Amino acid sequence: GSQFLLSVREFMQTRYYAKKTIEAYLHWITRYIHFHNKKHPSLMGDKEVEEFLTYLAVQGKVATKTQSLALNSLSFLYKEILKTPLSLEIRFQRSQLERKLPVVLTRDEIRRLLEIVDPKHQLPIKLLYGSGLRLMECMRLRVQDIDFDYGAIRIWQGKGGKNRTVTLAKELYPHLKEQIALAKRYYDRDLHQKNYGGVWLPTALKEKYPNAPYEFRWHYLFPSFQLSLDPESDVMRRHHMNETVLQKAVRRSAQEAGIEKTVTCHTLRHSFATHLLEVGADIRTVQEQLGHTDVKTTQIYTHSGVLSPLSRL
Amino acid sequence: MGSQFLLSVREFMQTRYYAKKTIEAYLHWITRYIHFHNKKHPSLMGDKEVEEFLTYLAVQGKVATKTQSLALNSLSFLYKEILKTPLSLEIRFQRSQLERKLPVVLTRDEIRRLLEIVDPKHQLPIKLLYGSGLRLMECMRLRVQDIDFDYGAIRIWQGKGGKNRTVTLAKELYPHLKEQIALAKRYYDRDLHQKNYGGVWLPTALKEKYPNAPYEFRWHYLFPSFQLSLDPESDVMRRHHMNETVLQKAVRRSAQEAGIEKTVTCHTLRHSFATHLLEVGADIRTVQEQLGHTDVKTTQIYTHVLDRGASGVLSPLSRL
Amino acid sequence: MGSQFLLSVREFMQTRYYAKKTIEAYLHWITRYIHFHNKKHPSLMGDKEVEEFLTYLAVQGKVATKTQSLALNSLSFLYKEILKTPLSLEIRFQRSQLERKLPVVLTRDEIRRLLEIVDPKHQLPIKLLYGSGLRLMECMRLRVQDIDFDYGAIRIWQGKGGKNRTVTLAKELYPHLKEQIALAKRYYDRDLHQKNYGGVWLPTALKEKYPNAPYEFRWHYLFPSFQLSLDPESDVMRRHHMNETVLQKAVRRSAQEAGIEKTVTCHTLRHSFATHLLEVGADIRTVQEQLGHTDVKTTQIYTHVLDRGASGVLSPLSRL
Amino acid sequence: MGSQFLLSVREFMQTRYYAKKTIEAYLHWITRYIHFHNKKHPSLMGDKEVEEFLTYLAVQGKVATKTQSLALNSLSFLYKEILKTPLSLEIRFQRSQLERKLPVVLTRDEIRRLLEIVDPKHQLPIKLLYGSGLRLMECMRLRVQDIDFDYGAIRIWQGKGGKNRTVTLAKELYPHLKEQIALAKRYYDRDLHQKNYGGVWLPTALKEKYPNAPYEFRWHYLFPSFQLSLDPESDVMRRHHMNETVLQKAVRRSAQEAGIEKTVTCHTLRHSFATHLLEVGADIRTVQEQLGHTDVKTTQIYTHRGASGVLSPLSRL
DNA sequence: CCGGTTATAACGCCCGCCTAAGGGGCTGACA
DNA sequence: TGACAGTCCCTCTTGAGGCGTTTGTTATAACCGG
DNA sequence: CGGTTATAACGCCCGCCTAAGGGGCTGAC
DNA sequence: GACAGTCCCTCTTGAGGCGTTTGTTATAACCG
Repeated sequence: GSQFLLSVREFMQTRYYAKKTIEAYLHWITRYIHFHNKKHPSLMGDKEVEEFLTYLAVQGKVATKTQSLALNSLSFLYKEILKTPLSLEIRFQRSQLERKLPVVLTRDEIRRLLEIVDPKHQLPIKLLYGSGLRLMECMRLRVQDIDFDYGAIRIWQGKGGKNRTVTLAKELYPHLKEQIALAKRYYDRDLHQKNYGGVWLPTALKEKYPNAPYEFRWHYLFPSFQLSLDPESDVMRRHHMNETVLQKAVRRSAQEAGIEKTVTCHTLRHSFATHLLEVGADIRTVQEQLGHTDVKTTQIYTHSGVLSPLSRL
Repeated sequence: MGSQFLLSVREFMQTRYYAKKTIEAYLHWITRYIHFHNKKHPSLMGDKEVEEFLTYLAVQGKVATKTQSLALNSLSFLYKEILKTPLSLEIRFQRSQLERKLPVVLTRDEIRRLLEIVDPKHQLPIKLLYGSGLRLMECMRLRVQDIDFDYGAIRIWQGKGGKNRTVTLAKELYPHLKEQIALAKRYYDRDLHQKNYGGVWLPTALKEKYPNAPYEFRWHYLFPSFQLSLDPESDVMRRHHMNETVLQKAVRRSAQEAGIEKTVTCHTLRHSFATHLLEVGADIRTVQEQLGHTDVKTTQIYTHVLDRGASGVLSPLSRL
Repeated sequence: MGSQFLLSVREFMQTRYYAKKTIEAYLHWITRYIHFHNKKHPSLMGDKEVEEFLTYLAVQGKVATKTQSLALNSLSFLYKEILKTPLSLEIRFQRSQLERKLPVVLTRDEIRRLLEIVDPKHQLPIKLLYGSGLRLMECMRLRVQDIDFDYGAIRIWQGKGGKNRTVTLAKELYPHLKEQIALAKRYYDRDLHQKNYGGVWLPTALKEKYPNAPYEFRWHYLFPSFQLSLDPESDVMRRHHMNETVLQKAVRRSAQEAGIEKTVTCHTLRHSFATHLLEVGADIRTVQEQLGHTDVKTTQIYTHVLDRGASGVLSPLSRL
Repeated sequence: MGSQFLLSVREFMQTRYYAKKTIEAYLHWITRYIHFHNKKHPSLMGDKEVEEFLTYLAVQGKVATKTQSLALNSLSFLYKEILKTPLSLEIRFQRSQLERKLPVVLTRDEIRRLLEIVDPKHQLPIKLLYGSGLRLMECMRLRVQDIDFDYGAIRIWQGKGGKNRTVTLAKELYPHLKEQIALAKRYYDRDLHQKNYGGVWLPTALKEKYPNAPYEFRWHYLFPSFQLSLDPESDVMRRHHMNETVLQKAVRRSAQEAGIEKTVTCHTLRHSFATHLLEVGADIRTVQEQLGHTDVKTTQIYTHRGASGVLSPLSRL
């Protein structure tokens, strides 16, 4: 029943799996049992699995990566939940759709992209390229996260609960300060509200620093024009800018300039890494800016002039 | 006003000489554990109940993986030591808790600005946090004997085994230090004779090493409390160092009045000590030595904002 | 003559397209395994016998942990694939076979001195080992199509999946290369018509990708053998590259006559390529690219003798 | 057959490729453990009998804390790897008291004077122990091809724990080295023409892979002995390398024939190498690499008054 | 044109198998 | 008569080395009824 | 003095404690 | 009424270390 899926969700939350990971796994576990007439996975195994996966490939045109997530979700279910791991030989129809090469803009392309973009989104997207931030990393920024004493930005808890310090483009200082000032206004106004629970804080932080939620420094850098009503603990707070809006903002502006390469937020991040490299920065330097734990990962972001030693003999 | 059980645990621990902060910590998760199962006795519960509690903290409780981990540390003790019936849970952890906070340092100006507001008799220990990078409790647990005027340094004793470290000491603080060692003897003299006074607190290994040590000024705290207190692990009166919470509150409000916008705590002063030493050209191994880092990687974090920021990596946006 | 069993295994493998050197290797440890149990059938033996053999190698046999490990790799195959009855041994290893050899490079003078003695028709491939740092078999398996005169480089295809790498090419070798591609077509023409010739060997994935490829000069080896040979995985005649053992013997004796005292092998030439690039100031990531290293740590070994030796670390004896 | 059980333990370990010295160490403690009790089988024993032997080592044994530790591990090995029945982690026993004396470290002038009253017969070897921080056996096992004159360096093959490394060399020794090599060349040229000369000894099964290697000069030891030996395995004679023990006392005597009241031995020359490099400003990781430590944290235990010279940041405010 | 479930891309970094070497010899048909 | 090449051989090693990755976790990009 | 013991030294992840940073109450001056 | 407090807490950790006789592998020190 729907009580088994809830127990799986609880298991994962205790083991502190990422939220997105839980949704991903659940979704594939869900439409797995859904595939079969909702028959309990405990009464199934390798056989039923190597069918769902093949069902995803064929008559599903699922992407090779998509199939992979599913494979892992299922494997998780059978190893961690029902302590009875699948076999490593499960043969199934592997997808065919080959992932298109990572799109990477060019100086002038980006230069023109940052043009036809309304000021309402100029700063955010400039941070995505100027400091190679991820979409949500940029959207979750907080006033205290911007360091003017050193040209840098503190990215707290990025993908996989890792903190990092990234570079900032000095030229944005005036823009940033203005943006902060803009956020200060909403703060000064929202402070005097019948039901303002201040800014949302990471896991049980409001309990440790009950005052933090009402301190400006903890407030989002890019807040929304209105206010929201937080379901948990019926209170209102000023949530941050909408991701989706920024996502299409960059998509449209990308069209309103030419560039027929299908450019999105993460492609601006790729450009950041690519451009730093083309200027001579060291790979490990780029690695640290992106937050990769190992250079070998960054090397998959680098896809002559050497005179043969024989010639110097 | 608390349960007879909690009181028995607190005493069990005080006998094994567990740290004060450990007792407070473990107890807190134990009572929270108990009051979650409606005062049911913990000896009647086991893994099942512990996991239900941990899950509780994790999901609606929204606690952090590390705090849930401490909770499990408490309950594990409660069952391994007290109640000789160890747990058998599987810490199928996921997220790694080696991830330190991103240091936030104050500009030399913000520090000057801070010290201007920190009222007297509060700034000697505060100037030591920044001047010697001491950690809050290393400062509070300093002993007269620890200040070295000959070589201008302070000796910090961390952990047992006689492990120590010698940090730098600002000489423009000697007269202030002398006034303190004096104020210290001013209490030591009026206390040496009270037949309550059991002498200054001292680590078991030391107290037995130099049985007379607890009564010699040399071993007395540099920043003594305004009054005598009762040592919970021996039930005798002795003079404890000033309450650390005092400085924590002090620093926080002083910065608030000083008009500093970024959060300022004792740690902050220590971070600033490290960063400023680096900015002047000190070698990381040196700064590593000054702090107590046994691994340079730890010390290296203070390096990032420097050469991992604008001054070290030029933003691609700064070009085209 | 050898056993009918060994012959069956050799064929089992040749069908799964296992590498030639793999077959020779696995077979060698299998026959040695068999002849150790007095030629008893391996299907009648199991873990017990395998472990007794491994122990034999280890102990009086005095073999190296890695070679004993390959032996276990062979037997594991012999039981997992052929004889569907997998082993169940515990590789309770102990040495850590990640420990690469300490590279030994030749001075630019010793290399000049070497090339002087290496007779003609032997030095084009040898000059490629040093001139482009190629690995012996990457050199022997080069194809006409792989030499790029426009950009002065060579394309090396390692592993399947279409994985490759582009190395530098000494331009003072163009005319020599042209003579070779010619000599290659001189064989390609006289062979294209023999109704034996099945074309040049080609990776399964490729051969099926471009079914005509085996017959176009483009895909033919740059250093063809003096005569046609029979492909064991398809039983057809084709022209293979020159036998690598030829160069191995060549280099070895040429250095001997050249009066070079240190051991010289093909690897040696590759090591020298790397070191010399570094000495001239090339960046390790670059040299890493030139070789096929996926991890700089590998490339870094060539750095040690440089800045980890006298020129980088001054011996304390050199002072007092 | 008790001596057979010990032989099976030795075989177990050799297959799992434990170091030779490790096998001897473990065996020796396993041996005098069962020896402790009337030679009774360890399979019929456990925590109880163990926490007695160890206590027996401490008390009425005055065994060094480290010595006790090795024993504890040897025993634990026996009960975990051999008789798959691991001891408990609570085994309480009398811990030793003898505190290891601080690592002795000479000084520039001390070493300077030490290298003086040493006969030329041992001047080069000991100079390598300090000049390149080599370990005793590392220096004694050197081979002609191991010295790199093109770059000031020495290739130390398979040092402690099967690890290879490249260490620095003192250029000034080039002439001495070449002379020493020339000296070894003479013995080689003479020994080559011998009725039963199996050439130089090679590492594990190397002579089978390179049957000619044993007769190549480059593979011959740098510091050979004046005579020849008769290798038990494969009845043949070869020129083994200089005697360790002789060098060990050589450095001990010369240490006395100077002054130096600190009890100086070979590894103390190595400590000096690390210490001196550090005192000159070399980076710790640099020293780490020269010694062969896999982690700096180990080398940091080689960096233990004066003036820190660190001006307090408060003073610069 | 929009929010919400999807679908995919991206980060994650060890080691189990397989594949290169380096040697000494050994046959042939060949200048 | 010999130096050389062999899809050579070998019951010869590995002081030999490297490719490969859809059984892991966690983001952003994209699809598609009101 | 050499064959045996004794014992330095390399090894380097993470379990279990301990230290913080915060509001707030309160009892001796 | 400020204010320090072996304060209090059924606060938490955007918190951080110490510690290390239950591993291996060398060299140094014993004694007949």
